[PDB]
Amino acid sequence: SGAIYVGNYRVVNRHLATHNDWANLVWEDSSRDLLVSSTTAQGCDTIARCDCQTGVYYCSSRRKHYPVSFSKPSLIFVEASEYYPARYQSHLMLAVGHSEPGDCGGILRCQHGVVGIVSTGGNGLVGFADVRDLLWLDE
Ligand SMILES: NC(=O)[C@H]1CCCN(C(=O)[C@@H]2CCNc3[nH]ncc32)C1
Ligand SMILES: [Zn+2]
Repeated sequence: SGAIYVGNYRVVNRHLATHNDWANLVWEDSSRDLLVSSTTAQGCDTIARCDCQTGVYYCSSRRKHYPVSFSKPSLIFVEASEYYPARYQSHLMLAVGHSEPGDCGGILRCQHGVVGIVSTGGNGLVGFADVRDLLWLDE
């Protein structure tokens, strides 16, 4: 679990969105595994606006942060799960690292701010849904 709170928005993995998230829906994209809902309380996370390929992510299944090198956002094949059929997930970045189901939502950060959130795992890889292209999150 985990979310990004920036301005009047809450960013979460679409497969983990709640009833309240869907009742206050702003934007969702099944191909990216992202959903943004509106909030009443103001958020203070900073979104990175960059092309960094190194950062640190929080891994809840180890209660640790790990430094990683990660790929640029791209369409990557993701195995079928109970939430989606087998498909290409877009705007996904992979790194070598630990990620098990409950790790989704863990933030990936570089020196400039929030880069994205954990969205996939398995086979010793961790995939992060990028949020750096969502320029409207700040306006
Ligand atoms: N974005 C998606 O389609 C994800 C939907 C939930 C299931 N997915 C996974 O990869 C999980 C997530 C955490 N890591 C992990 N390690 N082994 C399996 C898994 C795919
Ligand atoms: Zn950066």
